[PDB]
Amino acid sequence: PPYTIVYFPVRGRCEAMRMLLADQGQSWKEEVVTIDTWMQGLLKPTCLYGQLPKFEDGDLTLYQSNAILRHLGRSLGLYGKNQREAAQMDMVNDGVEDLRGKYVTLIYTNYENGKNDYVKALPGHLKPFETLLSQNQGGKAFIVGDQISFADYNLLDLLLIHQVLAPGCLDNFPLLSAYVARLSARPKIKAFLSSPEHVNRPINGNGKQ
Amino acid sequence: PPYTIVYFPVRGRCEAMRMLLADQGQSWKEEVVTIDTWMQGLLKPTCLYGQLPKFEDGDLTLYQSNAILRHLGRSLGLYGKNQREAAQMDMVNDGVEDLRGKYVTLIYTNYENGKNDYVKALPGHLKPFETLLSQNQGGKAFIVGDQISFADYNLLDLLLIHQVLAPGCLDNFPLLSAYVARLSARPKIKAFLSSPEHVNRPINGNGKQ
Ligand SMILES: N[C@@H](CCC(=O)N[C@@H](CS)C(=O)NCC(=O)O)C(=O)O
Ligand SMILES: N[C@@H](CCC(=O)N[C@@H](CS)C(=O)NCC(=O)O)C(=O)O
Repeated sequence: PPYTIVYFPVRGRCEAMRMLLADQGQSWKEEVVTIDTWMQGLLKPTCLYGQLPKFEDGDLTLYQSNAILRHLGRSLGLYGKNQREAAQMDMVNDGVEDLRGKYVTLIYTNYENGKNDYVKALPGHLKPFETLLSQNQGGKAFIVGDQISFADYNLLDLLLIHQVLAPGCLDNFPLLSAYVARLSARPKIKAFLSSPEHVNRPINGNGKQ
Repeated sequence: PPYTIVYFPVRGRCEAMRMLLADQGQSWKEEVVTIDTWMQGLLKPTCLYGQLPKFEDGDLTLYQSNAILRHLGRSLGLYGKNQREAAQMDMVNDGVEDLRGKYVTLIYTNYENGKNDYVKALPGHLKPFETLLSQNQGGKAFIVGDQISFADYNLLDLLLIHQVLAPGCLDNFPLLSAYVARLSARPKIKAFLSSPEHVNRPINGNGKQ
């Protein structure tokens, strides 16, 4: 520590880690970069891969949302109890990112004539996560263990942004519906979810959702 | 162990993992799925996310080329020396993953038209890996630290695969070039890159490169 997130005023990718850092009682500092600020062309050239978020934790400066999500998982110990769980979780996040990536192209590239297509295909993508749950205490626990992990925050987020995009999507997946109901009811998360910092934040930075 | 890979008959997202198994003196089984067996509709319904590679280590059945590299990375212990390194390691890999994704889509979706652009913006995407090296021990060690990691096998593949798509691309990046020479000279590596098993294997499915 201390924790500082650097990124455009949007939930985008950072909302997951914000939820993790909050669930785990940590306090971080937000450092907004508006598109206007970004266009100045001074900060971007410092960014390792020319993008954001840029996360700092003490003398350690990271990049890549997932690299960050995993570092938080190793540090706050939300990355499993054995090399086996670490695999299951990683197999889950890698899947989440895969889907989210599509969600990004849809919203920032072909939203108008793309949404109908993606909304129909969506179901096939959520089924695995439902299956994963069926195969663990009957979806009464978490995505991988009996404990929360970096992967759980990420999945909870993706499902939350998909409740905006394709309303009712999880109706046919009774476990994922439970999953979201519980995780969101977690005291610290519910606190965050009603937070003005989060409620006054555009899911994506172009006005489409 | 034992190690068993289930993939199509191409390098693609599996060459770097096979390549790590070689360096670590390990032996694995390659159950090769020809396209026909895939189109017949045999495995797909069983596979977590449809797609392959599928991997089995003992009784652990993994999925996702990156959840695998990380697994082999933790098991064989080549995931850095401490946390700061592990995180720095992920940021390098996820970086690799991105440039790789762009590779794929140009290949299976636009080789003809797009190759013209890919090659010209490529340098902007190689820079960071030239940067990371210069910072880390004058670029005389690996991408992160002085101990080889899973991240190095992915980045080596990516670089090799890019020399074919556009010779001399690494000519303006001394360090990265040398990183390829050094990592290629490694006893098991050289052998693997010399082995017909690897050679006769086509880089991508649609024989484009
Ligand atoms: N693989 C990176 C990609 C992050 C990303 O998409 N960054 C975008 C914002 S959502 C960005 O920085 N855009 C600014 C730019 O490219 O100029 C990650 O997942 O962290
Ligand atoms: N997200 C997976 C992607 C796996 C993948 O894209 N596999 C390709 C071959 S390179 C495939 O053909 N999958 C079968 C299909 O599309 O049905 C990973 O990280 O490795």
